[PDB]
Amino acid sequence: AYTNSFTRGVYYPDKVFRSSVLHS
Amino acid sequence: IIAYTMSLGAENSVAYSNNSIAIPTNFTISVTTEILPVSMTKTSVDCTMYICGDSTECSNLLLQYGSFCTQLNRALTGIAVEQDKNTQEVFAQVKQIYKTPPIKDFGGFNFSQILPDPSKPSKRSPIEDLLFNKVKFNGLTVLPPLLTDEMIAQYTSALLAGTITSGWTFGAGPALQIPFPMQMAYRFNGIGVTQNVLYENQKLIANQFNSAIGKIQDSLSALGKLQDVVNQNAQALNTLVKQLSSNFGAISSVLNDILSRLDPPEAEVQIDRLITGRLQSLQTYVTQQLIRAAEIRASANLAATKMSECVLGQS
Amino acid sequence: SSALGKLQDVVNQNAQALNTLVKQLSSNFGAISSVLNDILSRLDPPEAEVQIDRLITGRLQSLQTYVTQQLIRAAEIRASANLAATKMSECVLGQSKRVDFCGKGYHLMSFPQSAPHGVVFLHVTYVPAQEKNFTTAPAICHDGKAHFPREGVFVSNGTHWFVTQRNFYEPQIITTDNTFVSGNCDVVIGIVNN
Amino acid sequence: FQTRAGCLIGAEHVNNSYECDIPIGAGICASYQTQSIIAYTMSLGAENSVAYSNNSIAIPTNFTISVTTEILPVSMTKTSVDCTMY
Amino acid sequence: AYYVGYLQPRTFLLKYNENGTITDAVDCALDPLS
Amino acid sequence: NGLTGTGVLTESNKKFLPFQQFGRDIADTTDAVRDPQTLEILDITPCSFG
Ligand SMILES: *[C@@H]1O[C@H](CO)[C@@H](O[C@@H]2O[C@H](CO)[C@@H](O)[C@H](O)[C@H]2NC(C)=O)[C@H](O)[C@H]1NC(C)=O
Ligand SMILES: *[C@@H]1O[C@H](CO)[C@@H](O[C@@H]2O[C@H](CO)[C@@H](O)[C@H](O)[C@H]2NC(C)=O)[C@H](O)[C@H]1NC(C)=O
Ligand SMILES: *[C@@H]1O[C@H](CO)[C@@H](O[C@@H]2O[C@H](CO)[C@@H](O)[C@H](O)[C@H]2NC(C)=O)[C@H](O)[C@H]1NC(C)=O
Ligand SMILES: *[C@@H]1O[C@H](CO)[C@@H](O[C@@H]2O[C@H](CO)[C@@H](O)[C@H](O)[C@H]2NC(C)=O)[C@H](O)[C@H]1NC(C)=O
Ligand SMILES: *[C@@H]1O[C@H](CO)[C@@H](O[C@@H]2O[C@H](CO)[C@@H](O)[C@H](O)[C@H]2NC(C)=O)[C@H](O)[C@H]1NC(C)=O
Ligand SMILES: *[C@@H]1O[C@H](CO)[C@@H](O[C@@H]2O[C@H](CO)[C@@H](O)[C@H](O)[C@H]2NC(C)=O)[C@H](O)[C@H]1NC(C)=O
Ligand SMILES: *[C@@H]1O[C@H](CO)[C@@H](O[C@@H]2O[C@H](CO)[C@@H](O)[C@H](O)[C@H]2NC(C)=O)[C@H](O)[C@H]1NC(C)=O
Ligand SMILES: *[C@@H]1O[C@H](CO)[C@@H](O)[C@H](O)[C@H]1NC(C)=O
Ligand SMILES: *[C@@H]1O[C@H](CO)[C@@H](O)[C@H](O)[C@H]1NC(C)=O
Ligand SMILES: *[C@@H]1O[C@H](CO)[C@@H](O)[C@H](O)[C@H]1NC(C)=O
Repeated sequence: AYTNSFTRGVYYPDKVFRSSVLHS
Repeated sequence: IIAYTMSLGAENSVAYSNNSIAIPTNFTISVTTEILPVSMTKTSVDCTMYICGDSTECSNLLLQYGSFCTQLNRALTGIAVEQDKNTQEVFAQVKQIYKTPPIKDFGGFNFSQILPDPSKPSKRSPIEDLLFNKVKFNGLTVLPPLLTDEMIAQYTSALLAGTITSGWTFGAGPALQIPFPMQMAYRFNGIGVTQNVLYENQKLIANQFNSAIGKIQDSLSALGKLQDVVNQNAQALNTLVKQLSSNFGAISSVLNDILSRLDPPEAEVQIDRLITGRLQSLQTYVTQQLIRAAEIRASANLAATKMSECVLGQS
Repeated sequence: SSALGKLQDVVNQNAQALNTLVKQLSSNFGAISSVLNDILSRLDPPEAEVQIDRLITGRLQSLQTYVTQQLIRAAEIRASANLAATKMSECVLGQSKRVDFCGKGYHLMSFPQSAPHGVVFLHVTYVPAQEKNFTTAPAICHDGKAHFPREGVFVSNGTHWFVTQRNFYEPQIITTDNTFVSGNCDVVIGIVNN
Repeated sequence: FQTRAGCLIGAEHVNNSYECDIPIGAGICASYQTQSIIAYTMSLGAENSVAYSNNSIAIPTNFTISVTTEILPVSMTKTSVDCTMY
Repeated sequence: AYYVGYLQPRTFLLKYNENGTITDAVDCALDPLS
Repeated sequence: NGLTGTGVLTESNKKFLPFQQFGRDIADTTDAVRDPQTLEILDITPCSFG
């Protein structure tokens, strides 16, 4: 079988805190 | 989603003939806004601290370029001195600081939403309060304006009290009081209406003014012009800072790691590339600020002419 | 004889830029000297072709900076001359009604004078002086009719009622030659009996 | 003396208010008057109080003829460079 | 029951909370809107 | 522990997640750190200049 993720597999690219900031 | 050929407007034939005329039997009183920028933020960059920045191997190398950094500081200082003259020319158009009398008997006309609010530290008006709720680094600094905006609100309220109390006489000499209904009747003559049309319709005309003034706050609570200005500047200042993390074709973009991983003969070559890139960025920034300030000056000049000709007189 | 800072300012800005242009002919920009006769008559065309390029790049940069700032300064002189051309048309060959365009007061006339790189306008205006207060009314009621002044204001010296023109005090007896009639005297607010 | 524009040393702060002389910022100017150098808040202008009422008028009885100047730049100097010779 | 995805070099736009956690994201190569 | 800088250090009132070492601003400059030994957040403000 195969299935569809929707919005899955997002990890914090590294340390360094951060707040409201649409960071790219 | 649709794609169409745009229409230019509704169409209509006028009922023209060689002996026909159309005469109006009534009128409306309109009030409309116009918004104009008069100044930008005053910023100053230290050329040496943006380029080199702390290091000392950089300063002696940059000393070899002549007066490139003195020119840029002169250019930015001229811009900052022009921003205060913009504001002086728009707002300080009045000799005295005029006050309205404690009564408000203005013939049925009601100016309360645009006269100053005594219960405030800033003493702004209701509409000036609506308008004000809608709009350290690597050598970068922001200077404050010479006039506070308390002072600007105090100039505007005096211009308002001059007009409501003396009509247009304070713009040509000493303020000469006249009752507001009679000043309104002088102005009806200036547009070619006979002045009993005002006195026989005073209440209706005052009600229409009052409703049109009431609609402006609702239409407010637009200012994209001023906003545009404000932004165009923050975004150009963000690019100058982001340009400091680029190597421009050196090994790295941080003046220590280049300097603690090579010996002088070898490092001077990379530091000169870094210097060249960082000086090009600053020249781009200053040239665009010069072009953008001449556009703000042409706008403050239009504002000064409007304040003279539409507020201190009838056009 | 005892103020021309605009003209001075212009005449100066240009000299300060022309001096900065020449003072750049004595910077190395990262070369062994500032003289081509020291780099030339001291090296081979194969090597001198490197130290000379460092000077060429710097001098080109400086010349092009000079030429940009002159375009930006000329665009500003152009707008000033465009305003001077409009003032010569509207204040010298006419009488202007625009407020504060040809002086401060009521414009009567203007005279031009030439200056080193510009023009001086001498504006002659009328300024009213020495005001008195009177009491006013919008209309006069008489025989059940309401009368309005043809071109003035109704004023009262305390006991009598006259008509003046609005900018200069010159009272006249109210007659049917300087007033007109419209309506009856119960819709205007402020009518007086006379 | 502490200002919204920084720290000022060598001028005394007074309570009067004059016309601006040397602009410091945020409403503060300096002058050489009281001497030495002083600080304060500039003056917008005099204070005129119109005796407005619902039936009062002021009318002038005289006039003055005044004449003022206005100075405007029209040109600047025409310069040429020779790229190659420079 | 288990799944296996694979990872590729993409460019994303992460929205950071005020505590510093990632609450939403945008994959910038899905469609024209993104 | 690697972050080299200059400035005034001050007691913070932000809350990192318990694996984050330092915080960054928009335009990407270090403005907070966590002390490795005591594990408290400290703001980093530049040195008075002008
Ligand atoms: C001229 O226009 C005004 C509207 O601005 C008319 O006055 C309105 O008349 C309607 C109907 O009688 C009333 O319901 C409104 O309250 C009136 N408005 C105001 C502000 O009073 C007026 O009737 C029109 N015609 C004439 C001849 O005056
Ligand atoms: C001038 O207009 C304002 C409206 O913008 C009047 O203030 C409002 O008056 C109504 C009743 O007439 C009240 O319900 C509102 O609460 C008032 N708003 C305020 C006080 O902010 C004001 O009364 C008018 N002036 C005069 C002299 O009538
Ligand atoms: C017009 O009449 C008014 C009313 O008295 C005069 O204004 C007053 O003048 C006195 C003396 O200068 C002041 O103390 C008052 O404060 C003024 N305002 C008032 C009473 O409201 C004014 O001087 C008269 N104008 C002329 C030109 O004679
Ligand atoms: C208002 O002006 C009239 C002028 O018409 C004054 O009345 C005249 O005053 C002169 C000189 O005092 C007398 O000879 C006349 O007999 C007066 N009457 C008329 C009809 O001319 C009047 O005194 C002035 N009032 C004030 C308060 O100055
Ligand atoms: C202006 O003149 C008219 C007519 O002479 C006055 O009207 C009279 O006023 C009295 C007192 O109020 C009444 O008894 C009469 O019946 C009115 N007659 C008419 C035809 O209206 C009017 O009062 C005068 N105005 C003033 C302020 O004195
Ligand atoms: C109008 O103002 C002028 C001044 O501009 C007055 O004329 C002056 O009168 C005084 C006293 O008589 C003389 O000392 C001056 O020499 C006069 N000036 C000039 C330029 O001649 C004139 O009297 C005023 N008129 C009125 C009616 O008050
Ligand atoms: C690192 O080591 C130090 C001691 O070398 C630990 O310090 C103690 O900190 C706790 C706080 O939770 C205090 O209650 C103790 O009294 C401290 N001990 C001393 C001798 O001062 C520290 O906790 C260690 N780091 C970590 C993350 O645990
Ligand atoms: C002017 O105001 C007074 C109050 O002192 C009032 O009695 C009078 O009716 C008003 N007149 C006009 C024309 O507004
Ligand atoms: C200026 O006036 C204020 C009034 O609040 C007073 O407290 C202050 O001492 C005065 N300053 C000087 C220098 O006298
Ligand atoms: C975490 O975020 C929530 C909502 O954004 C906030 O209410 C809370 O104060 C934050 N801090 C915590 C839970 O420690």
